[PDB]
Amino acid sequence: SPRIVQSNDLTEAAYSLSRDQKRMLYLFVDQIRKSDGICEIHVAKYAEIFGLTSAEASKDIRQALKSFAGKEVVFYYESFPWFIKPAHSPSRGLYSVHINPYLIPFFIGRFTQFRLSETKEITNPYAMRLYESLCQYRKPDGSGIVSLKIDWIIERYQLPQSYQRMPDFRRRFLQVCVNEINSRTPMRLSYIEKKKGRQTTHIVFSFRDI
DNA sequence: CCCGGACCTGTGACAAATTGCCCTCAGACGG
DNA sequence: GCCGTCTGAGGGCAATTTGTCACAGGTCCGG
Ligand SMILES: [Mg+2]
Ligand SMILES: [Mg+2]
Ligand SMILES: [Mg+2]
Repeated sequence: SPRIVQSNDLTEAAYSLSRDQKRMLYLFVDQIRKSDGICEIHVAKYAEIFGLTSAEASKDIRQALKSFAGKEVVFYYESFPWFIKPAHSPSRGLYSVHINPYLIPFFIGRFTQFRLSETKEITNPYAMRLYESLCQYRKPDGSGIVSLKIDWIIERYQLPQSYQRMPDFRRRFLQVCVNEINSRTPMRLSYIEKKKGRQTTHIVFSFRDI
């Protein structure tokens, strides 16, 4: 199945994308890498890849596509837009998109890689952002360990403002995404909290391969 | 002493958003 | 050349998930 690879600069970039948008982003990165920035997505291919009907596939592409407008990417800083021209459909079931050519060197560079089947059942986009970052530290055999800072998680992933209250951080982001990964990917994940005084400052993730 | 106050935790409520589903009907193709 | 079938571009839904905040209940500090 398709092997996604990406610069660590992208894994650790600041952005806010939906699941549907991240799914499309994986194929653009695949298309570009197998080579101006103009990519294409076929409705019938997307539906087969992610096990959707053609109808719901069409709905997912169209709304994702119109929600890219105004979205920006930050590399730690420097900010760029994803698209420099609106999308358009020359043929029925076919969309043409114009990716910002200045993003190309950030896609292909110190790199991250995973097969698309590892993530295609994840639902929560924050859970995607997390499985990508853990992969950045994975070993050939399949294990790894990493300490991520809470302020850095909140910015890079662009968690919503109320998750600056730690019990909400735990309840609606950390626990759910650890469960999805354990339930929807071939990885088995655990964690522990690092504290300093009364404040919890980092999260230490351990994982192995099933 | 014990207070009011500034931290921290977890849970119950509700609002806002997203999920996979359902229905309609016209376009492109081929037999 | 007409029509039958597969597509996909639209319109919606109720059931769940995600985002937000009041309130109960722990600690330590300092005047
Ligand atoms: Mg959808
Ligand atoms: Mg009680
Ligand atoms: Mg009290």
